[PDB]
Amino acid sequence: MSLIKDQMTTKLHLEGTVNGHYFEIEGNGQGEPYEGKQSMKLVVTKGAPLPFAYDILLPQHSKPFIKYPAEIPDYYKQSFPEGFSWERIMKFEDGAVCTVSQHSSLKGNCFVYDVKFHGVHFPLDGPVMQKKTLGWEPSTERIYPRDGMLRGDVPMALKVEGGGNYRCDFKTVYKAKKSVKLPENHFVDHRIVMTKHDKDYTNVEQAEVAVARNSPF
Amino acid sequence: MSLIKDQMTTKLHLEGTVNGHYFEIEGNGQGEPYEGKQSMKLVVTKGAPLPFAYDILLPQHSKPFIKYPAEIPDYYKQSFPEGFSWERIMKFEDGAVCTVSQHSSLKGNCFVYDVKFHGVHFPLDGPVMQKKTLGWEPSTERIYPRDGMLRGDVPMALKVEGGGNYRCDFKTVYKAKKSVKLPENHFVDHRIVMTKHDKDYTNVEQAEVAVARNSPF
Amino acid sequence: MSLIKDQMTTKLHLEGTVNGHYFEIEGNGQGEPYEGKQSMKLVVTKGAPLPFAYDILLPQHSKPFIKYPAEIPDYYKQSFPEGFSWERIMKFEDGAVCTVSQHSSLKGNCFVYDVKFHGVHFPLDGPVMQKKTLGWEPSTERIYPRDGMLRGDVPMALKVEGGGNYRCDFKTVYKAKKSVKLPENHFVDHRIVMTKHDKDYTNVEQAEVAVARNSPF
Amino acid sequence: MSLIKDQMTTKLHLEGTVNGHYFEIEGNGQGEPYEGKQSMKLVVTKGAPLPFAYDILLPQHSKPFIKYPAEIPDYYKQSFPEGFSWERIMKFEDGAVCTVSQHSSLKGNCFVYDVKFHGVHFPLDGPVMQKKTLGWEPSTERIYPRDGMLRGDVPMALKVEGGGNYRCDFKTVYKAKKSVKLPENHFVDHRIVMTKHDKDYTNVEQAEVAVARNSPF
Repeated sequence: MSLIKDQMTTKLHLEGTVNGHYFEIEGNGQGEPYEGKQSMKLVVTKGAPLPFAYDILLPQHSKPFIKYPAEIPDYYKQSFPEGFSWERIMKFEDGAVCTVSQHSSLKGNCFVYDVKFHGVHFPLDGPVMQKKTLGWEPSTERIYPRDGMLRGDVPMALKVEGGGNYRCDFKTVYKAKKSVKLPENHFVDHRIVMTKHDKDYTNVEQAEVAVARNSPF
Repeated sequence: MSLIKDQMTTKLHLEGTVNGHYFEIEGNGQGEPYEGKQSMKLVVTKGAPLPFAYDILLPQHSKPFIKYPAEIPDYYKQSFPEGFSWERIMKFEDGAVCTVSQHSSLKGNCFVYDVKFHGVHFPLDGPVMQKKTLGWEPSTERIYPRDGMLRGDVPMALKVEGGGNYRCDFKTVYKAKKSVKLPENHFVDHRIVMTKHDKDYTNVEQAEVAVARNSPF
Repeated sequence: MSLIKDQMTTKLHLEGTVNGHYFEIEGNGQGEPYEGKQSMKLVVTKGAPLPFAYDILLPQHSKPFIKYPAEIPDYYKQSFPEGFSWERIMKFEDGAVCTVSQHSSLKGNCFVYDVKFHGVHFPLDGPVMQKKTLGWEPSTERIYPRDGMLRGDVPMALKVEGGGNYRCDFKTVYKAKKSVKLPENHFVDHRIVMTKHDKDYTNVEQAEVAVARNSPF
Repeated sequence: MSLIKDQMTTKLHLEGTVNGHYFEIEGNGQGEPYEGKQSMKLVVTKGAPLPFAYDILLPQHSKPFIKYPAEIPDYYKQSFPEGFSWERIMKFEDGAVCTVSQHSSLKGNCFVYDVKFHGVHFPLDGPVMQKKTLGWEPSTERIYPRDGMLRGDVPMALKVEGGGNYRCDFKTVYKAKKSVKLPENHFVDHRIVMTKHDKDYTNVEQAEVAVARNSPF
């Protein structure tokens, strides 16, 4: 049994291959699950320095930290202690594709994250391989039940040098390891920021605010 | 020169072909452009009764009726009197595709809409050809400048009999016929409802509320 | 009843809208249905001069003219006299989409073609709107039965100025108006050429060779 | 320096995650590079028994074994001894996506393959998770130069129980580690067969024939 506390930690291990380059990342974070706020500090422990834009990894580093109104079932918080998995397809407008798969567990007051990240077909002259990205725009994700699990659809946008953007469609499927009450269609408004980085992004800190809601009308 | 009034009318002509079936629709509507509210009454004048779910047409029937905060440039309202065009790709999760193209002009206090609608690859046993849809869910559309024009990305969801949904990605490009001040990235929260229909949807009434905003945080 | 002759004519009417520009094309052609060879002469009768690359239209101008080995059922030839319809999605690598829908009938020794063509999201600086295309490469289309009808999948490539290419995925569905014997999986090797054009492509002649086959091993 | 011999061996290591399930495969094979023929024997060494259709892995297990006519440059054979990498996107018609990335080297007369495979969004009731596949159909892949590298586009089809198929678009990019002469547009006709398997596919043998060609006309 689990009663998620108003303060919880995170621990993350990510294995990635992007444009054939292997890397590993170790994360340690903290947040306020009921407030929809969290931060994480990350270290590239294998494959540094990364030859691609670190920004593509930010949204792969924590679904228990969404502020859910009492009226919308909280699929993520209800899954504990057994937890859940998620899988994501990232379709960039220049033909690049990432696939992501993730397991979320709970050890004491620490959520434990195990991530696989695979990125292919990044154009060598593109914003990702040329490291010309400048963080994600805020987003609104549609969350809805399907096939006894939960899906999330969000059109994402990376800021790029020159002041334009670079679009990526996220399709995510979230799977509880135990029976939980499914919500109805709703939305999550997100904002993810890289708060600090060293020169080659081997050391990064990032934060997210995420709040669930119904349509305003 | 144009000063859009707090009450304006709409007039629409749509030509469509879906799964090889030709049809035409005539619309007459009204709304409050600065309040983000409008309604329209439609008549299928050629190709009735429609052999497919009328719901796929609802979002092709009016961008001047978005409530824009003073702080976000209103691309649509600024385009008048010359107006704008839009083009949309609708990618359904069962492989069906619609393409839409539209011209918007202004005659007196009446916006005039001229629509081309093309739908292909609807599965014969699918919710659209089997008329098992039950209206659109609310949505949040990302609006952002690109290539001197405006784009909108929104993951849409049709309710279907049995209580599931049926997803459609909209990609829209909006093109002013004259120079206008482009906004920055923002969002439009939408809700579109079919308020009334006769038995075979030859006579439909529909309404939309649409409000532009920045991220809440 | 129909016995397709070793020489047959074609007559075509196409209505199109590309990047919001309306046009109509009238075609008259001829070929050798059992030899897989045909030609057609086309006139842009409305919307001339076309503001986009004519090449995108070539493959929308004739499935009875495929050389079918006796061992593979000929879905197209068997459909006559009632004929068939087809619908196509064209996904270009720069995000442009065309939808195509078509009816094929037979009047005497003349196949009669009625086409709807809709093209959206062509980038204004792209090879199509900048008329920098230099014809299609040859192709191999996979033909296979599904849902009591016939599908064709072919990765197409347009030659572009500078000597590169520009890819387009075709997904086609072919629907006989009467019961016919479905083939098994097979291939059609194609080559389509624009044999002549005037300066603004208002007058075009084109030819196709198409031969059905099994895998060579 | 390398002179590829008329008989060569293969050795392969693959790491995979499909629907969150980790596995590893070890391969040993042999073929006739100039004849376009090869075979491989595989062992699932971690993650056995696989909970998904083994068929999705067959085309990730060898580009030096294509019969190239003298008139078409052989990008793969020319890359040795330094070799090449490839990256693939597999888009299934039911929304599942695999990403694949690969390094090919040469040690003595043995090609050495190092593969990463990531599969997400396989529907739990789909042919892959329900192990209802019955091998790949033959295919024709378009091979063409882009961005100083080589691309391959092929619409693939998996046979499924009941006698239908299940389509997957492959987009592959091939990157030589050294300067080589690029070919022009051409085709590769393929046939891949699983020649033997034990009950849970922990032990598999497979073979491929692949021949490059120009258009027949």
